[PDB]
Amino acid sequence: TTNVALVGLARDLAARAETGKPIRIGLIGAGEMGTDIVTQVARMQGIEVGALSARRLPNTFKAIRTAYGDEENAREATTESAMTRAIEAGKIAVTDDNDLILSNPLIDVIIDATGIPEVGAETGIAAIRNGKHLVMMNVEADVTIGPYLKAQADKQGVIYSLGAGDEPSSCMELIEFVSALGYEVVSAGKGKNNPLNFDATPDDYRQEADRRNMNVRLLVEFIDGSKTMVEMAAIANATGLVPDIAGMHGPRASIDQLSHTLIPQAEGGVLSKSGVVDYSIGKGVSPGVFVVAKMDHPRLNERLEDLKIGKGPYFTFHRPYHLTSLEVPLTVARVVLHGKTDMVPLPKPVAEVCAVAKKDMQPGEHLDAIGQYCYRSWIMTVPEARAAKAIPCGLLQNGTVIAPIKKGELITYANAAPQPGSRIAELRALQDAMLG
Amino acid sequence: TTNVALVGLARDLAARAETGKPIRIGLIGAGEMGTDIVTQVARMQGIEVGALSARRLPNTFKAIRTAYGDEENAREATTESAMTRAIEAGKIAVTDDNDLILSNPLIDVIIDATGIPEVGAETGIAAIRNGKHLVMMNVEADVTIGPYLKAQADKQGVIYSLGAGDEPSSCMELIEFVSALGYEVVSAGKGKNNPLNFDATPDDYRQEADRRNMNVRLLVEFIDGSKTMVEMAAIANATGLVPDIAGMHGPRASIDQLSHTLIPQAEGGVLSKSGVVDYSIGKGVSPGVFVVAKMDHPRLNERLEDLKIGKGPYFTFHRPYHLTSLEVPLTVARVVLHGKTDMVPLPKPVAEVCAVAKKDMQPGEHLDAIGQYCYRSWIMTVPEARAAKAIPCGLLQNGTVIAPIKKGELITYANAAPQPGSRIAELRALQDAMLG
Ligand SMILES: O=CN(O)CCCP(=O)(O)O
Ligand SMILES: [Mg+2]
Ligand SMILES: [Mg+2]
Repeated sequence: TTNVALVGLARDLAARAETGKPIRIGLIGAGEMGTDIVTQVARMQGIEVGALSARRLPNTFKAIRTAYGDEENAREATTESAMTRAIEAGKIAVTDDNDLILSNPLIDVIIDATGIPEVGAETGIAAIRNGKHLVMMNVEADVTIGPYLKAQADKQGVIYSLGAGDEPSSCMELIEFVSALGYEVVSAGKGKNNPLNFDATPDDYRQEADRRNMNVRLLVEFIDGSKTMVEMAAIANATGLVPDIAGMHGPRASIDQLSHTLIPQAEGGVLSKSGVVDYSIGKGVSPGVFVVAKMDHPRLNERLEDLKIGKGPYFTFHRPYHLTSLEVPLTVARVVLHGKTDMVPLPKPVAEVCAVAKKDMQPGEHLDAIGQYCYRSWIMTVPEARAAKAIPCGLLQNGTVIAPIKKGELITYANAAPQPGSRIAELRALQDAMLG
Repeated sequence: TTNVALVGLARDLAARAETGKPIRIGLIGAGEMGTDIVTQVARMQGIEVGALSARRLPNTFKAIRTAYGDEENAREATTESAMTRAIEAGKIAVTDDNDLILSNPLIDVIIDATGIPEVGAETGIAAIRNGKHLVMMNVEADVTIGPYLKAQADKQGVIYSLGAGDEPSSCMELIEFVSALGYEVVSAGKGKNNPLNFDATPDDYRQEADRRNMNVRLLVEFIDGSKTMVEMAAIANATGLVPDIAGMHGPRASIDQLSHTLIPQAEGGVLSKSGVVDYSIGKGVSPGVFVVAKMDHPRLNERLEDLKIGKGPYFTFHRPYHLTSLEVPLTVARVVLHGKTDMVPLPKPVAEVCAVAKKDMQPGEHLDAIGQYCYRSWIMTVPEARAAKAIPCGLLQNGTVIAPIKKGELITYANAAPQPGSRIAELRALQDAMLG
């Protein structure tokens, strides 16, 4: 199929296949991301989906039919013996009970692809308790309780990673390159073609969501900035880069303008200092990620100028693609074959994803969910978040409004209360104790 | 300096530095590329230049003065005991005797940065004979005798690699990624901003060479196509990708047109078949390298289209930079720390860099050198090369014309004779005997 000789990670995956025992993924969630992963794995060597769960059993069969064209690879399992039988018979065992997957002895690595943060919290800690590696796609959960999950993974001798293919992990590839070379990372982040619309709600997008089948919440959280705030917080929390101002600058800049824009004001850009996470509004940046780096030696500056990388001392490194869920099996391969993580949070977070009201709300109302009507994410430094008593955005779904809140106002422990009994609130309390 | 926490390779280098015994490079050649490597290593952790040689000892001191601003780090050594003392004192030992570097017990890896293929052949086999890893920057030598060097490296238990940062090795990063994902590699290569000029000579470039203080042969070999032929042959001989036609198509195509141009004729492109090395003439491809890949599943096509990566089933993956000599220390780090090569030739070459005359020549004339007046490189498949009895281009410097040759004609064992005594012709004979 590939037309090429096997090299690097491809060759390692071919050698694994030759052992007769593939790397086996337990995949939790059969929606769009999950369905993508089944499809992607079916063309790789040495890596298989052993079992697939969803809240409703029909969805597992649906994912598998979309991947293969029919449901013949699927076999329902309601017990461990049935599941292990199915896997050894070369079937994908399907179930609506996540615990059968999380506890099966043949499963090497867990991927949660449900897009539900509370669920990413629940399944993540259970995967670690059961002695399985854990590949996290729920960035909303990672930026809330990632440090805690990583510490628990270390105690059990397993690996925790964000999955490759999304902007934060793609951007870590560039960051590792620039910093291994000893260069200053001035700014890093992602682009957007068009201005954000912070007032967006599902009323503006229901029509498009319906025609494209897709979850209207995704459009909304994309357009209102929330996903951008979350992705940039994950980069910050893995590096020590910080937002320069709450919400970031988000200037207008094409790909060719980043290196004169997301740089210090002293050198003509918009930043108060070097070492930031930010994003741009303009052409040619998306669908990838970037790092603006500085050169510290005149010879290195000259060499990059001769190669037409730019005009120094600031230079833009672009990765012009990210394939989302399709890259996540490469993380699985590196984790199991090489014992390497693609991306972990630092022990001490430097940014918090906070939230701002999208409309006026009164005491007794409930906050809804990201990508809906009540609030949108807003990145702050930890010290500014704490000073303002901001509630982490991952805690807010179905939270209670306790004092009047006006449009544009920060959501805080003074004006709202999270549902106290969430797994995610419980794990975040444990994280806060561990840090203190 | 970097503004970021240590991750990945950057972390592995810092951990090496904490052992107090850095990875030590033996660097042969104090000119431009060698001076770049001294400068670049000086900003990194865990890796140092232990020793540096040049034909004329003053040029070692000159390279050191450029990198550091003074010669305090240099110490002259003409014996093993003096070189080892200098390295232990934290100096870069400088010498005019390559054999001292090739045989010093404290040197881990050899890099030949002279740009002379004969010397890359000579120091290459010597490095391997002395039990040292070998990073080759001389792509002209690698395409001539690489399979032999690789086989001898394997016999000695050391690693052979092309150095990162040049088009062939940068392109291998993309090929590894697409092929690990199970995707079809349709075409791979590099771009040039402007059309080739096959008739170029140093007469045309002496003013640019003079004002840029650079070797006029490098401009000529760039413009007349020779460097592109060599670089594409390296990719082909590492992958099994082949030139579609002798010389390659080299169509007019911007970055945004690659995926409708370097694809099969049946789908509107220029190629007779999928699985090729080629290049483009047009805007936005250089500096950098590309792979055109094909999707063979509707869901994968649909995901790449929704991400705006292109319109399927063909998609362009671009790495919009390559830093030349600056990335070579990354190869050195991967080789020593992880035992991984960045790029090796396959055991059976599929392409040959041959040569065509730039002017009419008479029996008894000598061929000059690449980037001068007499000849320019031209990629062919191995079977076509053999059928024409073509001489590998790397063997031709100072060769003798034995039958009349017309401008544009292939140089073959029927109309020319290499200098027989070269280490490079001697090693090539051994490669041919190994492959017989
Ligand atoms: O991984 C994919 N994305 O982040 C796309 C979400 C749209 P945005 O880039 O507008 O937040
Ligand atoms: Mg994303
Ligand atoms: Mg090159």
